[PDB]
Amino acid sequence: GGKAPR
Amino acid sequence: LLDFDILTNDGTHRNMKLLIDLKNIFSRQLPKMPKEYIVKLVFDRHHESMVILKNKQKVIGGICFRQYKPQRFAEVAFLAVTANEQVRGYGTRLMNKFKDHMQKQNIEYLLTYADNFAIGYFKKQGFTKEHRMPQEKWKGYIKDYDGGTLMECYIHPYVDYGR
Repeated sequence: GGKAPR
Repeated sequence: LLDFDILTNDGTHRNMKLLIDLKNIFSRQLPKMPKEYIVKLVFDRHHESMVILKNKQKVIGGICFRQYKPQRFAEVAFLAVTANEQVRGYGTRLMNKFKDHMQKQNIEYLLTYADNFAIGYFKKQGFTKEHRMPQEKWKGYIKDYDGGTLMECYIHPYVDYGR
């Protein structure tokens, strides 16, 4: 996972 | 019209359709999170999803989580509201609805690797970067998200989070 976002 | 529902991978077209639409929102609102990875968790037998619905079928947001009953805590795998519906208080309403349910499920804590870009949202929901629940409870159980920061929230036992 790469919790990056939006 | 805004409703809520708790979905489970029970093999029915009804839940499946809602789950698929929720999964699509997660990958859109989380570009770096591989859709294959999102699918792996959302459709896993141990994960449940609470969604915000408009006209009782249009998914505009949701929260995917895994309840660890013996330890009394819930891992929040994914959380998102569709872009066009963000910043309207839906995320806050979803979390309060989620807290209400956790409270009724006897869950005392919420853990999550909050997105570095959304830590501000979690802080506003009562999450903290400080570990307070015994760590052996979650260590080795929760998934670690690369670009996320471990945050936790204590569920107040008898307060009314919604209804």
